[PDB]
Amino acid sequence: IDPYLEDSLCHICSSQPGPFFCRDQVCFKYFCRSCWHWRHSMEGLRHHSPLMRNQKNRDSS
Ligand SMILES: [Zn+2]
Ligand SMILES: [Zn+2]
Repeated sequence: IDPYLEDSLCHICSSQPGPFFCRDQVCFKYFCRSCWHWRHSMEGLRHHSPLMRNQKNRDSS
């Protein structure tokens, strides 16, 4: 079954669509700029990189 916005929202702030995701086993959840900085506030996880969830169209006509 496909996911929903009621389960793929931010899991810490639930105030944004969770536009990013963290691939490490200590995050493994969706985040926004706010809750991303809450799981990466310390220097120990600064090696993580956010995955995208949306992109621009290949046309602008
Ligand atoms: Zn992370
Ligand atoms: Zn968030």
